[PDB]
Amino acid sequence: VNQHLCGSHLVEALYLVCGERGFFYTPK
Amino acid sequence: GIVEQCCTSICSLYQLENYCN
Ligand SMILES: [Cl-]
Ligand SMILES: [Zn+2]
Repeated sequence: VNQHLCGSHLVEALYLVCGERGFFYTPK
Repeated sequence: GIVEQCCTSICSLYQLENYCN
């Protein structure tokens, strides 16, 4: 449970899932 | 948020689509 190490995995998975629609990443 | 929801427990592609634009 390191949000920082976890966060970097999440921004990468949101880039694949969201693709073309994009996303906002507020670490919030 | 998503850190809260997706870091303790594993979010699926389905759950993660919720954060898209
Ligand atoms: Cl890690
Ligand atoms: Zn890692």
